[PDB]
Amino acid sequence: KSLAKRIYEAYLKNFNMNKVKARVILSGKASNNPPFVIHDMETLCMAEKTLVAKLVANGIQNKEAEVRIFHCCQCTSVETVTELTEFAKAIPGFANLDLNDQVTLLKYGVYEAIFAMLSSVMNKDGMLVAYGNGFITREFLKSLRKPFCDIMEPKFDFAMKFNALELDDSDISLFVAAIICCGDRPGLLNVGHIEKMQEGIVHVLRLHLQSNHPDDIFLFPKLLQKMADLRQLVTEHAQLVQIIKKTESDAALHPLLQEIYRD
Ligand SMILES: Cc1cccc(Nc2cc(Cl)nc(SCC(=O)O)n2)c1C
Ligand SMILES: Cc1cccc(Nc2cc(Cl)nc(SCC(=O)O)n2)c1C
Repeated sequence: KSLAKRIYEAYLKNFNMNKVKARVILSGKASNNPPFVIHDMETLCMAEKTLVAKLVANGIQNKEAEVRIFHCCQCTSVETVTELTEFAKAIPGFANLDLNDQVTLLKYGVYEAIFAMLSSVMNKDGMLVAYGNGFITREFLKSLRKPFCDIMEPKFDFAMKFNALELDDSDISLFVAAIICCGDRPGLLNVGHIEKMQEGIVHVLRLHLQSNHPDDIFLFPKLLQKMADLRQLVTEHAQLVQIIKKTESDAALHPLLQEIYRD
């Protein structure tokens, strides 16, 4: 409970979007600057005009939507990986890890953490983008050509099963820290120091859930399973991005993300 509060602090401090902010928009007004809704190329075109005006002047609307939606995804992945880094530095004992240990835990935990947190900004109909000023629909996303249609569906699939657990952000902050401090990660130099960390977070997490959701007895074991799915989800996800990199003409990877995929 003592450790929990600081992780819940670091969580709120370091992420521009959270479940409360996201439901505020997904649930309704949001009376000022309401999300643009994106269901087709026309509204996609409308949103770019408003939001990324510099790009539109640069001629991006000549490119197919599959590629602009994909480059939009990378930019957000890059925003979040930066936020995930600053968040980890605020988890106790993380800064004290050897720097190669710090670099390693983040290489493997971020896409798992990204996908878990993505669930907070989704409902069955769609997901928020552009810092809450855009809402792109799941169906427009399925409308897109292969392999581009295949990226978001597995994550929408998880989000509904995940959002159904009805976690609050205090839950999610401990959950995201635990993903990060996994000691099973390859290439670690000081595994005991790190396993020692995971042992701590998971205790407070087991304890917070017990208090936060006294009614849901099976919630904790259910969450541990959620961690395994994300690894597979991330593994399958990686397989898809490799297919796109070798295959699609304008699917350039961002350099930061390219560092993530080296192993
Ligand atoms: C969902 C959404 C909201 C706002 C703008 C856009 N269009 C974008 C966004 C980004 Cl980050 N990049 C592009 S094209 C980039 C390039 O020429 O490499 N197009 C999109 C796809
Ligand atoms: C918070 C948020 C909302 C929407 C999209 C994303 N980034 C994603 C999500 C998914 Cl399922 N796929 C991609 S493709 C490029 C990449 O490998 O980061 N990018 C993120 C990080």
